[PDB]
Amino acid sequence: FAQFGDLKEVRLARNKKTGNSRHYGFLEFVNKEDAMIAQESMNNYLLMGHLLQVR
Amino acid sequence: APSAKATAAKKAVVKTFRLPKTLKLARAPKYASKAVPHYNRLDSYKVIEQPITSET
Repeated sequence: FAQFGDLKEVRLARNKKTGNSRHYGFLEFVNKEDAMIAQESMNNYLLMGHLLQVR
Repeated sequence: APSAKATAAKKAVVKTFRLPKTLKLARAPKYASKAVPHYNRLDSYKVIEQPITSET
């Protein structure tokens, strides 16, 4: 996501017991326009195993 | 501002004439039209038809 622009904060939801991730997370951009552009460009971008979902 | 870096990332995600001297093949027929060659039309003997014996 840094390719689109500067990223302020990024966090991932991981299980409390095991270190593996929950396959979902959140991140924030320094600009709302960049964030919405990234969401539009990755709204239904296909990825290995499953299509990525961003809102 | 649109953060032109984001625009570039979005673009990357989305994305006198004359008859040219062409090669010409030379004739190579599978067969000769008159394979049997013709003999000399005008040989040395046929060049001279008859002697002239005029007194002049």
